Amino acid sequence: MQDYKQSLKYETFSYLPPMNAERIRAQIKYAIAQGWSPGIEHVEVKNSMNQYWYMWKLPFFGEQNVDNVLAEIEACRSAYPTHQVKLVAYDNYAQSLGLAFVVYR
Amino acid sequence: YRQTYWMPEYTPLDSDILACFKITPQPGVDREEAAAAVAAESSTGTWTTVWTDLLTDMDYYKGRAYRIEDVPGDDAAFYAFIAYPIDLFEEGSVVNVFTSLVGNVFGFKAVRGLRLEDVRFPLAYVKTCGGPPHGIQVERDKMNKYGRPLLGCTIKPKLGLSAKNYGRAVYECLRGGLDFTKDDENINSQPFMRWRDRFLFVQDATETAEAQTGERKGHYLNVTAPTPEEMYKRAEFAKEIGAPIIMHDYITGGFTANTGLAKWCQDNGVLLHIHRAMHAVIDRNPNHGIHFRVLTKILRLSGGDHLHTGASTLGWIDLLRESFIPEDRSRGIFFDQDWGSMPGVFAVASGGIHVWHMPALVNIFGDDSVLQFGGGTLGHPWGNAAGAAANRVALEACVEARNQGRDIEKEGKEILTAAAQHSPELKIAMETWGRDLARARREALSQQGK
Amino acid sequence: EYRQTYWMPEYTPLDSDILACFKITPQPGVDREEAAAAVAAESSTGTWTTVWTDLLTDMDYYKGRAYRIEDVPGDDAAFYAFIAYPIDLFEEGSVVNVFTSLVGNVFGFKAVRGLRLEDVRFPLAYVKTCGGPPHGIQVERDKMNKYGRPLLGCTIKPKLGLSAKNYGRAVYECLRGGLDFTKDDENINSQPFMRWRDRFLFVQDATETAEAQTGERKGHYLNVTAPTPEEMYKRAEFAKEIGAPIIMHDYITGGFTANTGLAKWCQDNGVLLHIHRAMHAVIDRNPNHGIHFRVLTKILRLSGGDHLHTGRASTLGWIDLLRESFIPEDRSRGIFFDQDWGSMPGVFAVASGGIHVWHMPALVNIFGDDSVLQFGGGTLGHPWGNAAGAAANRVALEACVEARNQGRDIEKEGKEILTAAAQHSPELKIAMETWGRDLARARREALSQQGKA
Amino acid sequence: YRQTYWMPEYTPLDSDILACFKITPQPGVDREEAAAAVAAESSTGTWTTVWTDLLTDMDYYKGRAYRIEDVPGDDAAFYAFIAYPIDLFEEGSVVNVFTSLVGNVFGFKAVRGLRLEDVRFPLAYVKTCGGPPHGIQVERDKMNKYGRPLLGCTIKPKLGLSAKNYGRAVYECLRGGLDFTKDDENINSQPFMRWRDRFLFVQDATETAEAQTGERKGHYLNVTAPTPEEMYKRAEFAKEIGAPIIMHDYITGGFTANTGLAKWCQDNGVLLHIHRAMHAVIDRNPNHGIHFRVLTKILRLSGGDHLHTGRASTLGWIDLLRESFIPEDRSRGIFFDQDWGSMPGVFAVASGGIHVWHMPALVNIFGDDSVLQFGGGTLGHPWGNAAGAAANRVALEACVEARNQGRDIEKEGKEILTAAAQHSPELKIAMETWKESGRDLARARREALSQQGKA
Amino acid sequence: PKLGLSAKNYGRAVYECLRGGLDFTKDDENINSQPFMRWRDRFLFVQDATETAEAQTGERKGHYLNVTAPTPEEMYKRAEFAKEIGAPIIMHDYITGGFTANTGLAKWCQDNGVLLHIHRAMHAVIDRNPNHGIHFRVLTKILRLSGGDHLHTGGDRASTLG
Repeated sequence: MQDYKQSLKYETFSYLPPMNAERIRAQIKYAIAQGWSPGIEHVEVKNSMNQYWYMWKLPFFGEQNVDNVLAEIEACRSAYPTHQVKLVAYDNYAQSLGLAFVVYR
Repeated sequence: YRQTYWMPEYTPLDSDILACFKITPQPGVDREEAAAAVAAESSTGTWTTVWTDLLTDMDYYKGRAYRIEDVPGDDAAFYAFIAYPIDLFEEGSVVNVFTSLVGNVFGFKAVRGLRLEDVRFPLAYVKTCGGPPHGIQVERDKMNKYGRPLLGCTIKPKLGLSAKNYGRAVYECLRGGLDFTKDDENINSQPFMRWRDRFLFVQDATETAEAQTGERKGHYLNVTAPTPEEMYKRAEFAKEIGAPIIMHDYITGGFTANTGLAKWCQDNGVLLHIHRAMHAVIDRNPNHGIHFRVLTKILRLSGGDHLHTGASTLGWIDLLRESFIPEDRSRGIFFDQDWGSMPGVFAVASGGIHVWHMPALVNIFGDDSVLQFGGGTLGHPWGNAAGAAANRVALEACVEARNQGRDIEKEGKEILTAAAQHSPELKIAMETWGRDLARARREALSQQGK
Repeated sequence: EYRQTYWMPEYTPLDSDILACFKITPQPGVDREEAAAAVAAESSTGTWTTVWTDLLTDMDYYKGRAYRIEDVPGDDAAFYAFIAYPIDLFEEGSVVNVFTSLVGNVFGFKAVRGLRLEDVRFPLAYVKTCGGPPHGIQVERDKMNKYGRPLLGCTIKPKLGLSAKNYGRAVYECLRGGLDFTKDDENINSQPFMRWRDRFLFVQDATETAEAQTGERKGHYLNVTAPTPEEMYKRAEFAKEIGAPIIMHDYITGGFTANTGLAKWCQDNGVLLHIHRAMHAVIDRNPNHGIHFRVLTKILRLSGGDHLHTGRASTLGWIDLLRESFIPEDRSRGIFFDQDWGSMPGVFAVASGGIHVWHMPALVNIFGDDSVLQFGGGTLGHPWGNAAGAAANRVALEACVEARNQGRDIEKEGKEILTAAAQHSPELKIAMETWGRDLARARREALSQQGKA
Repeated sequence: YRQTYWMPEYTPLDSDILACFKITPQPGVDREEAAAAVAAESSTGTWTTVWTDLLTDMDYYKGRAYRIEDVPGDDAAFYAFIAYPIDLFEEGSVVNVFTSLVGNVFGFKAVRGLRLEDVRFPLAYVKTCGGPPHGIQVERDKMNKYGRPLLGCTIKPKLGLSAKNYGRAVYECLRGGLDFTKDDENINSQPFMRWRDRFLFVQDATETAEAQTGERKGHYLNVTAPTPEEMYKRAEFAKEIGAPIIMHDYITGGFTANTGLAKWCQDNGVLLHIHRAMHAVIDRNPNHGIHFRVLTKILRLSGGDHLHTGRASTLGWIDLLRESFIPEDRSRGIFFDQDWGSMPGVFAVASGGIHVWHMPALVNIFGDDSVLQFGGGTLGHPWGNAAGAAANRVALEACVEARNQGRDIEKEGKEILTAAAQHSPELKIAMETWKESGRDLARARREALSQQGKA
Repeated sequence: PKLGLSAKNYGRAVYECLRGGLDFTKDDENINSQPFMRWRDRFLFVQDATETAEAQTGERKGHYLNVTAPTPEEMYKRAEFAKEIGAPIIMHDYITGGFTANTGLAKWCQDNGVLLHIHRAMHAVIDRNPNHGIHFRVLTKILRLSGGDHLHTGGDRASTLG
């Protein structure tokens, strides 16, 4: 038997190894392909359970350039290097997030 | 019967309830007398006419058999389509619609077997029912969970566990990465585990595991009870102690009780997981009974936020989850079902699934589902937390694959083995064992109406 | 595999155990001991698996276990499994939990072709935890002041389309004619054409007017079946607020939780409770897959009602189950365990469904005094009105009872008795033109002198 | 009386309530007729058979004497065994069972003395009563306490102490190592210490000692009251303020009140400590009255989480209080098998003039599932309530560590305590201060019935 | 948009507004309890937004939660829940809800320390034609007596200042 090692988590994909730049990209490509509008959020580590993170800029509506998003993710991580950073994909039909996940813990 | 109740030229009204009955008649019966008999026996109860009938508009107050179809196969069975004016029923009462359709006709001597396949609930009647207390999208917002199916574990043994030992198994599961744990259908308030003590320790387990994972955690505390007063008392105590979700056995506890619990849940912001205990008594015999898709529509009107849903299968999952479900005989869906804005219900998969089923389950059910692992979690050789992590890793890697474009069911073993190179818990675990249609309709209607 | 843990042919049931009898039709590959064992596990501790959490508990106490197998007379495909459950597996006073536990999982078991719950043995120690009938036969008779005959009812038709006041007019005419009760149909709740509060006012008005004009207590089964417990109780309270003696509930379609609660409310408030078995044929018709009505009979007695509709051999089997204090085993009638009720009272058997004056001799001869005889068209369909049909039935019931009391064979002598009464009754004469306890008492005597012996 | 109420061939049914009366008859009466009289006087009490009897089933609705035995070592007295059908009583009412059995017959002039020794409550009647609000195992889980008897102190003087000073004694005790402190049975709401003020300061003390020790603390706040409304008001305030445990005097407050309070304790998660004040009025005289083991059973059914249990008879009623099944055993005054089923058991409480030197015999007689309550044995310590509490707590643990090691802790008493003082100055000073299977049977039978059933 | 926002997306706009520097946000007069945003869900996520922006600005924040409702039972239920969750201010459409509901709501609000923002929805059906109806200064006096802590007041300047 091996002993399970407990640590904090951050919802979807956080039981997987972190994401480089390539695996992030396939997630933004999925979202744009589902018609969802990508958005970027950040908040201090101790507040990641908050319902409302700080919004970086606005959602990228109608945006179809993965590299445009990827760069803004990088731009947010530079503005707040200690904050967590999250990627969300707004679904307008369901009034839900088709996807969300943390890119920098 | 046929004189009054067989109305082949009648085109149903958008406000009528419609029922599709699969009739298996005795050898010497004409199909139209049987269809008219089932319309009459499920609406007026009789074929005759006594003097009190003539005090009423007999032409309006009756069910109409308005079409008969063949069954591919059983040449001794036919589909009978029946219309019921919306005015035969009390509003806001699945109990009264249900009683009226199935309370009497199923003992009809003149058929060898009667099977209720589907029921068209008109949008004018849907709007009188309370519906899900929250529904898929509100629940994801409350629990802050997007992008994946949710994970759950039914605690076992159903029997013999103290409240505190029971809480232990809950804690070890929730801290492992599962979103929910679940009281069993039969767990109510037994001598070995009184409900108040269980609720307290489960909630302790839930808050300890939540604080150690930073993910919101739930456990479906079963409030199925001997009386409505006990049911409500148990639901109230879960709210008082902070529990986010409760459970009810909607068929065995009953439709009157469940409709009431659903409305209390919406009034109180408590999520409501529904168990379909005993559905199989009713829905398994293909020649006599009520099909589980009827039971599925009943529950969405009555009220649930989750529902256990086990071709036909993917039909009733759409019915449970989407805003509009078009008729599709290849899935046993005999009528268009419009739900309007009434929210959809999480589809719950359970029964003997483990990590190897993960790629298919993500593939079949999609994101808006709860996947409940009984022994698939507890039975892990390294304990409950390790098996929860294994199931959570498998689920998340199957979802990352699907998003990346891969055929998860065919590349299943490959997806799993690759992610197990980063998770010992997963690798050892392997060794041990509709929407687009509904939205296409909304856009089309938004532009030109009819 | 289940056999090793759940098949215990050496077990003799404790007297405190819940026993069940399933008719199992196994799939062709599976042998009887393993089918019985799976049924027993899937209806108690729903797995064959041993996980670590099980070792935290006494797995030997906390299980159902199959303890006997039997052939089914004249059916090789099927067999009986008799299964015992420790009283501790169930919440007390909760037929909802014993029901769920017994029938809420096992019926989907794919290794069986057909599963049918035939009988359930409720031990005296569990019966004493349930409320039972709010009154029962003898108390209801006292409250209503009716002895020496079956009670008489009529169900108002049409079930649809009548306003509250028009409905009360058919009720008034029936009651003033000599019927003890009238009846809301199962589907009568609160539909747009007859809102429930209006129906209750006019029915009660008809009830008081007919009682004044006859000098005999009258009632009408007011249906409180409702979308929610709140609506159910509100309707029940109003029927008490206005003075109605009896209400009515659809215990299966409203549900076991609501019904137990209603029965409790009734006993606390002095209102009789007439029980309708709507939907039951969905469950108990198919003799290979479902729950036999005699099981549904026992759950109602425990949940609570003062009347239950009961509908050859099995039928009077479950009537005895419904009314008598003790019912011994009898496979000729489908009774697979002795059922001891103790002091929990019996419930009126209600006969309905396409019956008229001519069925009276057989009905009195079969159901006896402690029954209600419900007449649909058999009262509404009379050619002089409801009052005359009510009178015709009342006269023909009473003639059969006087004839029975006198030693006659009312079934063999049916035509003569009704004709001889037809002479003094124009209503009955034209209506003729248009259309067990000994055992329970013996066992109580013997147990009084000898006790356990 | 004899011809209708003496039934020597009747075998009791399992649903029957059984009683054992020790009868000391007057010189000129035979044993048959006296048994039949006690049965009649405790069930139908008929002095003249009248016409209304003939409206009923007289053979069923009556107590019946069915056996008589000698009292070993007493030729003047005999045992009468009586069966009562379960229908004679209201379900879930020890009030009704008690009143029926003992409400009329003890005044029977034709007997010199009458003593109710034991009552067989059949399972089918046990299932109608609420039982302990929690019971030993639930309570241990709620208080997170395992592997040792629990330890309490009863605050003295019973009289004269302000609410705040009373909380001070409580605080000093709890912080030194006791789990529980206790209101005296007389402490209700007197002028010198109103109950609301007592509850507030005790809770303050409870929380302060709990924070300073890291172990859950409790204090049995006595809610014995003039009226049910006052009783329930006091219980509600203890819950409101966070108090884990309350106390009732179930005999003097009475069974109706106690039964309702136990129902309320289960519904509200409050533990319930039961004091047996007045029992010696009823149960001391071996010839006339009600034996304490009956009063033990009545309390388990009525409801309590602890019960004061105060030789062979003593060990007998502890079993009746704690275990799931207790076999007949005349040597320990147990006259019938008593099956409790799943009805939980109750902590037995030992109090009354005990100090550290009793600790080995107490751990050994009572075992783990017991509370050891020290009155003056904690407060009388020359260093205060905290040191006295610590001494008792060290002595308790060392006796438990000795016994778990296999030692004959009662024989090796003065040695285990002496090796313990070598690390606790507080236990040493206290030693110069003052001078000097029931479980296994119950398990054996549940396993037996689990494999074989009726066998 | 007044229409089509879920409770949570609605709260997001409130949070981003409040943290900007605004003291209050506001339900629209048409926002009651519509199917795309049930009132209880809205109140919870608004109050979350409110507290989160308040904590990040160190300035007291409010959102006029709209308790306009089909019956006075519903109005009072929604008002109490706002107090129950801590919201400092609610909102009522005094003319379309009505003066009986509003005077009662004003009285409840004073008994409970909850501020009351008033919306003059429908006033122009009544007060626009200069030859028939009721001038708005009349509706202004009514509201003050009925009760409100805020009222929407805007014309030709002279009357408006009046």
